[PDB]
Amino acid sequence: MEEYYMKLALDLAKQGEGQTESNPLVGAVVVKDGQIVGMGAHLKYGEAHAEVHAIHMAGAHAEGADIYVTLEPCSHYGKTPPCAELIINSGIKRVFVAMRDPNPLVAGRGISMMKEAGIEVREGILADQAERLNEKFLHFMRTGLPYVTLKAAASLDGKIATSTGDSKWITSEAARQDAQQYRKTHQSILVGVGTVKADNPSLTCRLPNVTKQPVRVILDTVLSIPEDAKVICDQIAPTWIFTTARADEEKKKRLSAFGVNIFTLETERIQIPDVLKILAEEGIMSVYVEGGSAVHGSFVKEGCFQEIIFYFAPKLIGGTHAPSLISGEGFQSMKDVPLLQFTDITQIGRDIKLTAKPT
Amino acid sequence: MEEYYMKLALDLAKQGEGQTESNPLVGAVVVKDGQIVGMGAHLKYGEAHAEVHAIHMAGAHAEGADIYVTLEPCSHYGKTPPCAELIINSGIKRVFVAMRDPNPLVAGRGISMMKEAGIEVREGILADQAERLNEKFLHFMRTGLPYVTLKAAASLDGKIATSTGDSKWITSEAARQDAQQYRKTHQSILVGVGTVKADNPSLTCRLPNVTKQPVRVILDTVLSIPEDAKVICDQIAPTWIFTTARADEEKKKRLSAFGVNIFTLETERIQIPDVLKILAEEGIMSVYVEGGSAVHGSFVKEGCFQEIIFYFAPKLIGGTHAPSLISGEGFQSMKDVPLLQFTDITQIGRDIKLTAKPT
Amino acid sequence: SMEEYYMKLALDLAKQGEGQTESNPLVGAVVVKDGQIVGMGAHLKYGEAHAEVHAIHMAGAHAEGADIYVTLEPCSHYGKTPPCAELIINSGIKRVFVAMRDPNPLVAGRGISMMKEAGIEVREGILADQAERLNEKFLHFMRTGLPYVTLKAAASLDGKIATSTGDSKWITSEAARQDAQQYRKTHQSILVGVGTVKADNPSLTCRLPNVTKQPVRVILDTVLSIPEDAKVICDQIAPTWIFTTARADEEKKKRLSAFGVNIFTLETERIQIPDVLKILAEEGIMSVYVEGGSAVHGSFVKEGCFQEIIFYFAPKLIGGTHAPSLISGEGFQSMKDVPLLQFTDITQIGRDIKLTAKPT
Amino acid sequence: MEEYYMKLALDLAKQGEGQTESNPLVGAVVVKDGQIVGMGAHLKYGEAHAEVHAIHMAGAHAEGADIYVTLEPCSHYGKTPPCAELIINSGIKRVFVAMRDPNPLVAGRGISMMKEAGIEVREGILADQAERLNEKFLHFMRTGLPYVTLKAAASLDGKIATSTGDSKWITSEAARQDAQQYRKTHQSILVGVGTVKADNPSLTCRLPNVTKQPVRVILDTVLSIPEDAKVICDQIAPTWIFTTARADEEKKKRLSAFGVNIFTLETERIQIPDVLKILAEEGIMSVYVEGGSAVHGSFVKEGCFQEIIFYFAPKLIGGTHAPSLISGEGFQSMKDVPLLQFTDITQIGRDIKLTAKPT
Ligand SMILES: NC(=O)C1=CN([C@@H]2O[C@H](COP(=O)(O)OP(=O)(O)OC[C@H]3O[C@@H](n4cnc5c(N)ncnc54)[C@H](OP(=O)(O)O)[C@@H]3O)[C@@H](O)[C@H]2O)C=CC1
Ligand SMILES: [Zn+2]
Ligand SMILES: [Zn+2]
Ligand SMILES: [Zn+2]
Ligand SMILES: [Zn+2]
Repeated sequence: MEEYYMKLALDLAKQGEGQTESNPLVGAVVVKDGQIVGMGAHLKYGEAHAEVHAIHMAGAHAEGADIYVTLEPCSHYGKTPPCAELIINSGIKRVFVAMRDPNPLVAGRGISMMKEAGIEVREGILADQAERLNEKFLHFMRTGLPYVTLKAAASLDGKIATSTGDSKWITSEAARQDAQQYRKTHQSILVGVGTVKADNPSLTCRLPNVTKQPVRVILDTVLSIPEDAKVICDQIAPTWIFTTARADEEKKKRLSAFGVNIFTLETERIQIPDVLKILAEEGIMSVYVEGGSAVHGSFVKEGCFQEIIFYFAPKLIGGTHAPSLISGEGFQSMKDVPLLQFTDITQIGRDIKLTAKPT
Repeated sequence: MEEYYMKLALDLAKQGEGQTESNPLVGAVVVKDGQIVGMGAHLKYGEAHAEVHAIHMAGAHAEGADIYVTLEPCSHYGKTPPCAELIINSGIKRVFVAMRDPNPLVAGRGISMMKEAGIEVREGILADQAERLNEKFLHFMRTGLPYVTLKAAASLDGKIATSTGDSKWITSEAARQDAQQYRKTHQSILVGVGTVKADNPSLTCRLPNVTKQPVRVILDTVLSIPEDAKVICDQIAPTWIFTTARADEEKKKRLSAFGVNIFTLETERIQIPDVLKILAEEGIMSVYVEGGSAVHGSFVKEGCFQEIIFYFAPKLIGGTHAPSLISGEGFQSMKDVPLLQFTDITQIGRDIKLTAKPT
Repeated sequence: SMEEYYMKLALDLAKQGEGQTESNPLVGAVVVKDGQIVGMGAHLKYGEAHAEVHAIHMAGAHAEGADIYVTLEPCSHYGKTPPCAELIINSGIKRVFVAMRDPNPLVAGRGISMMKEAGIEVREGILADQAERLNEKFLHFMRTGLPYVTLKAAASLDGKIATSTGDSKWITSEAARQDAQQYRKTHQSILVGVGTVKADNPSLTCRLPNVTKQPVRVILDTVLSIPEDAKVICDQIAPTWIFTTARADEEKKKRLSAFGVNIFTLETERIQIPDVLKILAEEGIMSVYVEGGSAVHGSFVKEGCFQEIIFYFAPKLIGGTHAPSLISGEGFQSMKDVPLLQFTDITQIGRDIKLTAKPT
Repeated sequence: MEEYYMKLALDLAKQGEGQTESNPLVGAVVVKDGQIVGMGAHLKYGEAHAEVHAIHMAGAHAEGADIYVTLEPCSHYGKTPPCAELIINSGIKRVFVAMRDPNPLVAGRGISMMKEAGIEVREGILADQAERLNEKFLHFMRTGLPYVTLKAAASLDGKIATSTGDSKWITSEAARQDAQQYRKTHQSILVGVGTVKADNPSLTCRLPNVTKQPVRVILDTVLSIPEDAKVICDQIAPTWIFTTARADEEKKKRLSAFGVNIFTLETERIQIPDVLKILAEEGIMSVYVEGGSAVHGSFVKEGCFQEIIFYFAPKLIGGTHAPSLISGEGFQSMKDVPLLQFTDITQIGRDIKLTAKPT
């Protein structure tokens, strides 16, 4: 029964998937005398939290009742009493948090606030699942870095283009559509100029209710990206480019007026850990790296990736000097190559979709 | 009920695999009055035919009986009467064929020879299953060339070794063990000398009962193979080298004394179509092409393969100088790269086997 | 199938009211504004807020121009607070997805009618079968004015309840006993004959974890020969309604009533099943779990008054004529007049096999 | 791979099912130098044995070869040489048995006869699969009593008729048709005169594929069976009657003249135990007891059934005077009713088919 009520809280929480933007999905269940009297979930960014809806729905049955919450109740004494306090004043006797605040700084303030009020607080009930709920979000608060997803579509022999650099549709139609989805679940999309220049890619999640365009990030060491690129122009979604001192001053103040946020790095070459640091500062909590063989390589030798997604089409491109899946410096020795782990294998159309994760 | 007996025949047929060599696997069942009176499969090479075994067993019950054969009964007059004529004499009144002879000048010949004696003949029953069974052989007999299977193991990102050639631990032990099956269903294992230089493998079948062993085929352009390589000294299996006129006649000597057979081609380079044709006139019908990013490339560029099987491990070898699955030429435009079709997506241990075929 | 997803969700939310509601049906609602799930609700406590109400509130302004999926046709009647249908009209909602209509044919379609007048597109159907299973009993009691009748028994593989002597110590496994106990939780009453009382002195209560308002213990007497001794009488754990005839003894009747036992006397010398179910139906009993009496089960099958059969067969053979079979009594003489049922479930609880079936 | 061969030998044996009738199911597979060259199965009663077939099919490959049998090689020295010999004469190195001949007397002779000829004898391989293959034969040979299967059809409330004896629509045509199958997997059908005097059956499996009608056995204490009954006049099959000294002499003759075997038991009442003993002494190894709630009673009361089948219908008959499934005495105390065990619960049409076995 304990875990039951918590499972429900989870299921409610999930209903708000893709509706909170940069807020954590959350659910809550108010049980009273062995009867569910209140249920709730964070449904829309900036609107009522999950503990609120539930409490309200439970009304007078809140007092002397329990309340299962997926994540630790809000505890800032901001512009309104916090959900941690709102739980207090409602007369709830026992609270069942699943997992604590992601922010090392706040973690516990909620549990404390309540516990010192006489509320019995139990933690960890199904916290194993109350973890999967918001991977990307929890990663960000725990590591201050965005959640990186590396994606690519390649031939069966790991070539993302032919000798000519021609990528005239390696993967099928169904593949694109699928891959598109990720452009909606990530705060940003990232590519290296080597792609940009040779594709003028839009990089705009063209899915259902977009209600928020992802930041388009380009990596350019000497800032050579042409001004006739849909990312430079078409002011659809934001466009940030990272570069070194090597960029032209005028071109920089130019495109900077066009809305393009140019970030300059004081290093010889652009260092991935540095751009993921910047981004986490500009509030981005996730990046969808899908650009260039070289960019995918720097991301690998660095270890800056949480997820790997490759689309493999029934076709052999071949060619020794044809761009391969991952480039970069690589790993000279096999004993130094880290061990990933296949997460999921699913066939999209005639193509195959392999997905893996670290350790 | 027709497919029950035709399926019994298919399972009997298979009880002789790898005991016929360049001959077809055939199963035969004689049903009398709703009762199985005789079973048979082609067991040894150059020995009794499945129809022979089954009809003898069937004895006098052969008369007024039926018989389900997985392949048009032998209809030529050699040392012994053909099986079709053998059917005709036993008094069988009905024959069920799964498929006609792969040879054009023989197909349907036995069928009519039988009809001709008042025998009612049906066909197609479990045609596909009957196809799959002698798949390689069928190809060989229809195309005149060996059935070619390409096989390689690479990290998830298609690399088959690092920038330094280090390829230790790319395929799990569970894998090698699986891939070892093809060393039992193919009449030859081929690799370039490069593979002999890099890993000096025995290329032998090391599965449980391993009666016979496949012919180890190495493509060594200028006979630079190392005279001390296992493939040249273990005597565990045959070894055939394919070289050009640039080889050393005195080395071919030293090597022939070892039991290896050295084919000397006339072209400057080595054409896969060339060796493939010789392997066939030699009775070799199936070829399992293992190592050789370049070798695989030739077989592919020449379109000389029937099945691709790649093992992918949850690892990422970076590498701007790393060897990918297929090297060499390579198609210049996507509008030319041939479309394959995944036939199976099996997960082996923490690894993953992808197998696909052309067209 | 995005519609069905939202309706499936609604259904799921409704199941959560499985406990508190008593008579009131389980209902789930979900409001969606521009592909987003703005509000969720369900009927959680008898006499309190209806499903639609909760979800519509939690939706706020989003309600305006949204769609709402309800597992049952919305309120249409006017009494204390505004009817859920009127609430939907007023909230903005441009379209409703109703799974099934109201059971009481006196109301059936009244809500749908109303919302339609207000220009709300009403799409009926989505997952009706499911919405039907959610209140299988409630609906029956509503569409037929009679309780839901579940008959349960446990016999030997050859259909016996005891041996030639009456022994029956180990006829059905403990796993079976327990599995059969869950129904005591899903019914509003348990029916049993007098024989079973005077022969087992049963508690006919629910021991399964988490119980609220014990079911009504209903005993079919005749000449009121039930022992004042104990259990259904002294055991003051749950209500006990005894049905008697004229033969009953006056003194004894008001003696049992001196406790809290309710007594119903009929004007016939043979407790007729249909009469009992009707009295129960009137008294507000939407469901009966008749496990008692070999004969008790007989009346219920002859009169044809049962919507579910649950027979537990142990892997034992008792045999012997004169051994008490499953259903004693009148039965059916000619075969032509034997009703055909339908096996709805074949499970295996421990050593025994639990067979269940329902009418044509 | 020693279990492969035995498992294979098992399948081949199953191909003889319901053809060997009185004989058991054996499967002989001869292997040499790592490859099958022999396969056989007992296909027809009074004909070649599983070994005989695999030998001759192995010929000279039998010299210094193995051979797997499912049942201890025959030793009945007579008309031809005991298979024990063919195994030695053919020059067989090793021999494998899955189990020993269940026949008390010859439950060693075969294993030995070759064992002393010097051949290594490994036995017990896949003995459970080889046990299930001849569940009925095994029983008979071990206990000296036939395999007894009881069958009955009834309403869900355990009735076999209405209070007025009506029983027109109990089990659907599916269950009745399923019921038939047994009629051919048994050597005889047991039923009491009541059944004859009641339904005057033909007691023959109508299903077209029978070249050996089962023995019709009637238990009739005082010989009151109708003289013009199908079971006597239609002489489509053998008809055995078990009666007592109360049987009217003249009538015994009248019936026996019709070619009906009358066994007059020496007791006053028919004892299933005696009847069974007598039946085995005549060849019958199996018996399928249908009719007789009275007869079933006996068989149960004596504990003379290795298996029982009950077909239930989705109907409630009811009736304090309606005939129960098992009639007669029955067990007086629950601490005395044997415990069976459910073996299969497969539905047939609207009916359900319950099957359980002893201890
Ligand atoms: N099928 C698929 O999944 C995809 C295929 N492609 C195709 O594959 C190929 C991939 O492009 P590729 O040329 O390898 O290059 P990339 O798109 O990875 O761009 C590489 C360039 O970006 C800059 N860059 C990359 N990594 C870093 C780093 N770590 N730090 C600083 N700067 C960095 C450098 O710019 P500079 O040196 O100029 O300063 C470098 O030359 C193309 O032919 C493209 O068309 C592209 C995307 C997806
Ligand atoms: Zn909060
Ligand atoms: Zn032939
Ligand atoms: Zn309502
Ligand atoms: Zn034998």
